[PDB]
Amino acid sequence: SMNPPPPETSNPNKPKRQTNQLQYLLRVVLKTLWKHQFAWPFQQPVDAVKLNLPDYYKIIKTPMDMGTIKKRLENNYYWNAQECIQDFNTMFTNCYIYNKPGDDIVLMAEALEKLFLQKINELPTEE
Ligand SMILES: Oc1ccc(-c2nc(-c3ccc(F)cc3)c(-c3ccncc3)[nH]2)cc1
Repeated sequence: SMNPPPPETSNPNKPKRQTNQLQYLLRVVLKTLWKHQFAWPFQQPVDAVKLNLPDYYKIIKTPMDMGTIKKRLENNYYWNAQECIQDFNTMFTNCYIYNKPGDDIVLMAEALEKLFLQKINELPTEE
């Protein structure tokens, strides 16, 4: 059926702060993942209509994607790094839930998650 609206990316009513971890998440983690050879399916919300997947949003009730995460970081939407990391993890998990293990799209997600985890391991300590 129809796509839902994309996740909220800006909220004037919620506090804002810049931290070294959040900057790293934007300038390193997001940047690197975005440029990855397998990033394309994950750079925008799943368009279930265009991809002909009418059951996608019947199955996935917490959608997330890197386009959304980019905007969230840009808009200082997150208060802490964990909130952003959760969004990434949600993105991967959604793919794994919706698709079969071994599907090309799943292997692509797994490769991106591997890179993600490497970058998260080098998350600077909160100064
Ligand atoms: O949580 C999820 C679930 C599914 C997908 C997804 N599947 C697909 C997809 C899977 C199989 C297929 F035949 C054609 C297209 C894509 C996709 C592929 C190429 N270009 C743009 C999008 N993305 C992405 C994230």
